[PDB]
Amino acid sequence: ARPQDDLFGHVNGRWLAEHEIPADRATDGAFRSLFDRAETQVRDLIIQASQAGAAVGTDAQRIGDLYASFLDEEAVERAGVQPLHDELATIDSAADATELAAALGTLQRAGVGVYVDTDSKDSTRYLVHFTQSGIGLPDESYYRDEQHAAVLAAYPGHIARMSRDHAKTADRIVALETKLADAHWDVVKRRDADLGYNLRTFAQLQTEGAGFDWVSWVTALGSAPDAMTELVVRQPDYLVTFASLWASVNVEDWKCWARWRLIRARAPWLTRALVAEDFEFYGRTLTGAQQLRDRWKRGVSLVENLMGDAVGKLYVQRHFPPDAKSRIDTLVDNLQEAYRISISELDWMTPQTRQRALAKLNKFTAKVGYPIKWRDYSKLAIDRDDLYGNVQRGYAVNHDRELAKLFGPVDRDEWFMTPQTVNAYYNPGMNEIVFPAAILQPPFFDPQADEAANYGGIGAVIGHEIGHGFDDQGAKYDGDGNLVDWWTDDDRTEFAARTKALIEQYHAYTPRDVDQGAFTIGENIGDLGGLSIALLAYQLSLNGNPAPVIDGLTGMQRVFFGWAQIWRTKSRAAEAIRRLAVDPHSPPEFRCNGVVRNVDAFYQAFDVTEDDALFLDPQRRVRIWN
Repeated sequence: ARPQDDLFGHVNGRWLAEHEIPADRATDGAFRSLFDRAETQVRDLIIQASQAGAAVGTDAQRIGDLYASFLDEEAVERAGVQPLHDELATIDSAADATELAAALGTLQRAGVGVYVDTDSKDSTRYLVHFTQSGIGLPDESYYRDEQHAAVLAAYPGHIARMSRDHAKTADRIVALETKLADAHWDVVKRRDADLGYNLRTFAQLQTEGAGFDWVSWVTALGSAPDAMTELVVRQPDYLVTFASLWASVNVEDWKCWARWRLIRARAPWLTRALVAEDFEFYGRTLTGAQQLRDRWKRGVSLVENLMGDAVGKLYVQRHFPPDAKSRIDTLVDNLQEAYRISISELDWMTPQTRQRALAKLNKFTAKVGYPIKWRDYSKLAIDRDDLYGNVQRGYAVNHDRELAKLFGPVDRDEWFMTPQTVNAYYNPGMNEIVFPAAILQPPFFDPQADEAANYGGIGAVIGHEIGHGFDDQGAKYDGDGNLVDWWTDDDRTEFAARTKALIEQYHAYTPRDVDQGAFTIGENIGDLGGLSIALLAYQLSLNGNPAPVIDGLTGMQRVFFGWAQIWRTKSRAAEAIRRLAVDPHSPPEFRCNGVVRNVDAFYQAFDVTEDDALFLDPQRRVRIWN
């Protein structure tokens, strides 16, 4: 109706007046439309790779003609057991624990965690992360959820296939996964990954698991044994077991599972007789997804783990002109700065908090803008027609790519987490932030349209990563990663005394027509927290100049328009409105005009009157950052 009242009723429902919704998924919108053009065009690149007549001359062209593997599946059927039987013969030759652990470590290189992260007090401990997980099923819980076992009505039928060896597989194959479905910790603990921190030496990891070689395995995993001596063990309650399984679970008890796991490690694109057999376990019986994936889903569904930072270099070259880099170089130099200067005209902070809130912003960073460094992939060699051992080696250094990044630093522009995702997170330990360019793609960011709308809608969602990067919880962390509220509670209480309305407001609103974790307002502090700076660093980007006053609509009025169109998201929200309390987060549908109320930069911008609906009276507004 009226933009200041509902921009997303003024603009955004018309997509929802017309748009489909997927029968297989039943959700589509902001992120998923960026998964769409992420997925819809990466196919076009390999099509362009295959369209080109690449005969010889580069080591990167049979990579881009690897897709001929998936074409003639009658061809790929003819190999079948023989490449596998080599992979069996690795295992069949592997007699002892050391022979197997060193055997499978190369298979593990061939690609059936880590982040380059120091302690944030030590600037140096860039190591790997080791927890417990081995369940073929979605989580360990399906063992102990004894009532959640009608789901197992035909599970051991569609997996025990590989006269009686299938039966003795069926004796074997149900027997251990229950024991793999035991030692592993609750999911939502991992969705706020908390107790992983045990900064171990690998001298500890050899001491950790009794009965398994944790090192010559790792040399078969291909890391630095001498030159990288430490890790982060997280949850070794299985890892100690696993080695004791490696002690006690015998090789024949391992083997036909390990072969079942090995074929699972190369499941989909192989001899066609057995590819639906795991799908009809997984697709039709574990998920009931009977849509046999069309090929353009399939061939795209593998390349990224095979090659992470490979397409994205020429992807932006084959999609985006050079116009978009100066947009970063002119914008975000101001945003990371002027967020400091937004602290200034806050006229009630504490000086020991204000100057502290200033001083934390000559030091702050951004993994945004053309990556300075890129991982080489042409010199990584992949056949046009071979696929199986072709991508073993293709995966083999995919382990050891990150090995080098144990030695290499965060150079601030290469995207450790992949460019082609739809992700965003601040590091409460390291105080880095991460923005893969799906959020920086259009329609979020047009690289050639007007600036302030392309500035507007994005910058508070950036600033909400800052604003939730600087929540009370973001404040409860330190710049060196220590857990401490520098933001002393006496303002937070007064700011809770200002934001008492924010505790209460969504309770006066209804998720569904009528005929519990709203105690947290977590998604909404930082968007007002981010819009605080969306309309300030612009002026630092102006250096006091006037924003582009075009069509009777200035940059600030256009910064409204940056947000006013860019939330068209459709679904059926019975489960969703029912799903809300698994974590106390908030949705976007209440968010999409919630920040009209307490802000004042919009009212002075748009001249809001003293009685309106999305007007809020100033004694219940909150001049946090305005």
